[PDB]
Order: sequence, then C-alpha cells, then structure tokens
Amino acid sequence: GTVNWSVEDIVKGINSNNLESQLQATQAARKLLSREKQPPIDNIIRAGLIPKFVSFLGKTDCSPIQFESAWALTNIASGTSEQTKAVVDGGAIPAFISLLASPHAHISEQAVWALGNIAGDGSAFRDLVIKHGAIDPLLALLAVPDLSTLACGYLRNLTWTLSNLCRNKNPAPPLDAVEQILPTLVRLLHHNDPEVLADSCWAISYLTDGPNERIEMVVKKGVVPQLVKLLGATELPIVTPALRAIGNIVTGTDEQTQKVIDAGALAVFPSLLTNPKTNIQKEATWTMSNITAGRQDQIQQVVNHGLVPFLVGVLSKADFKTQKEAAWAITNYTSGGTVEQIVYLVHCGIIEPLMNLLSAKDTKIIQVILDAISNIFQAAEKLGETEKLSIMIEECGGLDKIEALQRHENESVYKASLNLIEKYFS
Amino acid sequence: KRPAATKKAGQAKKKK
Repeated sequence: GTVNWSVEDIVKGINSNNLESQLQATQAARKLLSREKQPPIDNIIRAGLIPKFVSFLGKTDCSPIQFESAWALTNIASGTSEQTKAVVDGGAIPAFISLLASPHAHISEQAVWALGNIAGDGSAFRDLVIKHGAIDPLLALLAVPDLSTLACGYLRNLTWTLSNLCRNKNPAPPLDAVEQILPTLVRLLHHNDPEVLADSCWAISYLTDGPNERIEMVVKKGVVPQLVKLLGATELPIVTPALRAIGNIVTGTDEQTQKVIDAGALAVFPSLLTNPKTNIQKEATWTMSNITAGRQDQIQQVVNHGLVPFLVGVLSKADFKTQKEAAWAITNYTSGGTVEQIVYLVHCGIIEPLMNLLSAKDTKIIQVILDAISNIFQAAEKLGETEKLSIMIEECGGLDKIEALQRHENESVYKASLNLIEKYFS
Repeated sequence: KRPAATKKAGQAKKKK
C-alpha cells in the first residue's frame, strides 16, 4: 500500500487537499526514510517536504499524521548536521516540544527521539532545544513514583535524549540546565535496565568532563559510590561509560579524587588494569595516573591496594597507548611520592620495564620516563643508594638507551639524558 | 593532571 512510493508520488499526495491522501503519502515517506539502504534524506529534503511535515505535527485532530511526520522528521534529523539543520530551519523544535505532551505515548516518544537527534548535533542546537524549554516537558515525563512502570523503550529514549542535553562542550551545557537535570539523572543511574544505566553514565561522564566546578555539582549529588558500583558491572556498555566518569572526577581537586577512593574505586582496578578490552585498560591506567598525581596519602591508597604491581604489569606488556598512560602514572607517582614509596616502586620491578620503553619512537614518553628516572635517582641520593640504582639500570641495558638518547634530536631529551649520564653514569 | 580525547563515544543520532 505505502511501500516503495517514489518521491514524486509522495509529493503528489502531500500536496493534494485530502487529509487521508496526505497521511497515506506521509506514511509512505516515513517508510522510505526507515530503510538501511542509504535512505533518500536529501531528495526528500530537496522536494521541500520538511515544512509540510513540520505542519502535520500540529494536526492534533489527526494523530496518525502527527506520528508519521514525527517519525519522518526524526530520521531526517538523524542525518548530517546539514540534514538536521533542515529540520530545525523548518520550525520543528517548538513543534516537537509541543508533542511531548501528546496523549499518545507513541507520538511523544517520537518527539523525545527527534529532539534527541537535534540536540545531539551539537552545542548550538542543544542550547536552542533548551531555550525552547524542552527540559521541563521532558523531565515531566519521568515524574512517576516508580520508573519500572514506564515502557522499557520509552524510558530508554528519554534517558538518551537527556544524555545529549548534557553532551558536548565549547560551550558546556547551561549550568541551570545541568542542575535542573541532575536530580532526575541521579534517579536514572539507579534504574535496573542496563541500557538506561549505560546512557546515564554517559550523561554523567559528559557533565564531569570540564572545569572542577562542573565535576563538583555532579560529585555534590553523591553519585560517586553509585558509579564505583556500576564500575564493577559485567556489561561492558555500562563499565565503559562508568570508568570514564570516574576517570574525569579524578582530574579535579584532591578532595573530589578522594571521593572515588572512599567510594571503593581502587578495589576494582586489579581487574580493570588487566581487562581484556584495551580501551578499558587504557582508561583505567589513565585514571591511575591522575590518582598518582595527587596526595601522598592518596598515593599510599594506591600502594595499599597492591596496584603498583599492576602498573608494573601494564608498563611491561600492553597496548602502547596503555603503556604511555602507565608511563605517566609512574612518572606522577615518583613526582609527589615519599622516598619510602618511590623505594617500593623500584622494589616492585619498575626499573626494567621502564627502561625498555626508552626504545619506543615517541619523544614524549621517552621524556616522561627519563623524567621519572631522575625522580627515582633523586630519592636514591637521599639514601646514598644511587650507585645501586645505577648498577640496576645498567643491568637491564637502561644505561645503553640513556647514553644513546644522550644523542637524540629533541633538545630536551638528549639534555635530560646527557645530564643523567654525567651526573649518574658510565 | 591531564585528560585527553575519546575512543569515539557518541551515537549522537539514532535512525528510525
């Protein structure tokens, strides 16, 4: 009936003066836009049908055409920034916002999905959706005693759309919008659906990606523990975003960082630092480096959990990118750690795997490592031990790589290395 | 002390 229509036909119908003809034609257009086989978004946009659809949104008297056009507009808005721009230019934002209140759950759900695609385009449309005031209508849809009573899919679209209202930066979402949304977001980070949980974490990970004041309004809601918990989840789709949020939170003040330490975070890393998925590792190691860059009592917490051996492990064999984060973790640690602690690090075998990395073709890491070395040597000369440290690095061929680097092209490199040699070698 | 970019996050938009 309404399958495979030509854009030509779809136009004929939408332009006719028969509501039904139009509805039939709109359902037809919807189907075209709902195929994976590269759907005719541009042709439909070219036919000049968006303003027509946008108009059908208001046909309160004919719910089906509202739905059909809503779905059509949704897939067009799911395209390129330009395709999404087309929808916005058509006057759809306020229209879709009106449909949030639609008595037809399936129509408002489409309005939620559409505003989701629009806001997802970026800051500008995100803030435009916000200026038309979509947050209240949205948040209103989740104003129930028990979330479980809502339709599983209906709840996932809302969580996802809110997720995009938090997404992006430069500029970051409006502060009062974040504060308005956070309460509801927290209630979602406690729902049983693994999908709501994942998008919720993405939402929180976004919000925590920025200035410390931002991380604070999130940490201030006491979600950290709930995150550390989700950090132990089985479903990678949840663990990935949860680890990202925790990772961000520790890029803030030592007080905020302490929160995850108290939350129990550190206890989940032996697993995270040996995780089969490299990115979980890459991000877990990065997270570790931001913790080893904090207080000494916080460096102690890392030590007490027996994570130093894990870092040694990552520093030894892992993806290069993971090893670079390890390099930092180790370099940050030796940066603010006590002598006693920098001693432990070497007693764990950090020296050998550290030298071997002085072979990679990445001037920056070669820096970070040498950097860590002088740090270590420094704590050594406080124990006169230096010579042992020398012997040691010489034992595993580190001296060769250093005295070699001494003749590197980067100015800083050959300089730090050259000094190491004279001041501590051969 | 230092944060970076992403392993693409973002399915910004969803179809049908």
